[PDB]
Amino acid sequence: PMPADSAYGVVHISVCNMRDEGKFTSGMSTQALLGMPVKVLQYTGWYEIQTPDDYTGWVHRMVITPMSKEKYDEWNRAEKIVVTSHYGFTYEKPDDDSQTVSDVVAGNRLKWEGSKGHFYKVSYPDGRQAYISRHISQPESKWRASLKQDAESIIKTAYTMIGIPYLWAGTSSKGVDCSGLVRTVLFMHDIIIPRDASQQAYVGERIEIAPDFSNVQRGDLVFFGRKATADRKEGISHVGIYLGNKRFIHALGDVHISSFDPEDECYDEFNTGRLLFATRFLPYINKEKGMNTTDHNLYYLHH
Amino acid sequence: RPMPADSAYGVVHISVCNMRDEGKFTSGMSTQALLGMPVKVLQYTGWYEIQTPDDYTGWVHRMVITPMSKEKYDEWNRAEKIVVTSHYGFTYEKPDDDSQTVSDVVAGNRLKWEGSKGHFYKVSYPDGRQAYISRHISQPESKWRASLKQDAESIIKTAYTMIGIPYLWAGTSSKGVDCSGLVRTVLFMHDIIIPRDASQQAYVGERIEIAPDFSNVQRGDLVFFGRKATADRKEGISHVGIYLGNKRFIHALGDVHISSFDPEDECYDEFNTGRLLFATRFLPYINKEKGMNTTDHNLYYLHH
Ligand SMILES: [Cl-]
Ligand SMILES: [Cl-]
Ligand SMILES: [Cl-]
Ligand SMILES: [Cl-]
Repeated sequence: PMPADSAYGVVHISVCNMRDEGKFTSGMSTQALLGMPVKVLQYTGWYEIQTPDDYTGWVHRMVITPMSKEKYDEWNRAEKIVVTSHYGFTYEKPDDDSQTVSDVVAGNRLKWEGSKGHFYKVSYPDGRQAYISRHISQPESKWRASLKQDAESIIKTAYTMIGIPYLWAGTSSKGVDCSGLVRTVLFMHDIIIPRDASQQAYVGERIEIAPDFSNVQRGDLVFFGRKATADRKEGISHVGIYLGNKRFIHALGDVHISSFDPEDECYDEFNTGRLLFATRFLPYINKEKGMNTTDHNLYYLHH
Repeated sequence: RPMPADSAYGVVHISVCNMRDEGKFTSGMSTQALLGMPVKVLQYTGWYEIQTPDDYTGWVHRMVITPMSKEKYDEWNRAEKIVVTSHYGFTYEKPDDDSQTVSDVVAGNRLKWEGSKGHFYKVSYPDGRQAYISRHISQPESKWRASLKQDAESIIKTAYTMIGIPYLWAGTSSKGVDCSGLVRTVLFMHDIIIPRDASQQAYVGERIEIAPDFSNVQRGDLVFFGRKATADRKEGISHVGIYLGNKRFIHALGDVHISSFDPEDECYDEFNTGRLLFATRFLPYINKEKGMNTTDHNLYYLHH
């Protein structure tokens, strides 16, 4: 049903806000990043789009660049500059005292157009030209080659997000919700998993937590909610990343460390009482439906 | 009914908090408040209903504000602050930007000044966390107040540093702004507070009936858009921008960008030009009219 020239799109602002309906007065459901490819499902004045995690939501028409399959594939083939710092800006000139073009957040990706001084020349999906510092970003080839995707590397990135505010449906370094924290940290390591905590709970290996937590490893996810009964199936309401020694990092009010041990000052009584199970998912990236890297994700590739 | 004395007041203790229509995440965001900002606590249901220094009300989760007695609130407000002047940054556990971070910060954040070390200021949060913040992204409140420029040129200079920042409905920080939130974010970096909604900003300051050639509109005036008044219906305000002169204006729509009323300009905005209603001159009337003030003249920041 979508015309051929607008069946695809690329986000062209640092962070766009996908909503339940095509209006600002509807709840935000997730967020997409600068340079991210999307499928365009419908147009009503707003676009209904589908992100590479298969999540759907609505955005204002001015935040995405609609494209033909040919132009979309061309965008995806071009080597990117990947933003690696949480926050920064792009500039009109290779000088950070020059006029800015936009803010950027980690995970943003722009087309690499060249180099001048300490900057990379970049272009936006809409056609804007800018310069970005080599100290906050790096070429996609270089970045992919040095990428670490182990539990220790992912936990190191999670600690750089401590104190960042909680934001319902937040999916960027600007602000995150419980499942959005997991997604933001993983995207900085080129990984995509399902958006909702209820869907993250059923990917990877389910771990039945031992009373002393001896079978839970660093990098496992911990899930919270309503325990299953004979009459009702379990309900997932929250998620965190396990750090070992009965501690976990999560987003609640802000990103912070909590504990299942009442000796710890950061003991979280409410969530300890609602702990259901853990999941081991990092060994199964690109080995199970819904868990992949962007160079294995069909939204980023011709098909 | 008033709150218990120990929770009648509060201070935001995260960089940006998200105030909603109701005490639940599945209600729309209405505005945002910043780290160190004093608030009045109206009720508690598991969430707090709070009132910010622009008299706007909204709901926040209990974990993002520090509730206080009037005595502790006045003590927080009296303490000289470190004012964050850069759009984005972080605080650290040590006076070293390679050390563990405590939180992100945004411009307009204010923390209690606790000393100095190397290139850092020692600071404390309303909840009690201690950190270090670079002198290159922040400054002591006394020095900041003394060097502050609140003229149209200085305010436009700040607005240009926000170009390309995303639009966010109810966005009221450097992270993302709506049309009226852009005006408020830029003004707060100049110590100024005006009403939150575009429909309330439209009726403060002097109303300017725009001349066809825009010869009576000045840089720093606000431009308002919406539905023109008819004999049966009063005007409706739907959008706002900041006038830059030469028939150009800066506004938040999709992102922060410059648009023009002139069809000869590359950035001509046909839709918004057709719905332009009037302008307002408000910068001469700060602290001279209800709803427009500076934080050292705002009663939420002072004992009363
Ligand atoms: Cl929120
Ligand atoms: Cl829970
Ligand atoms: Cl929005
Ligand atoms: Cl309009």
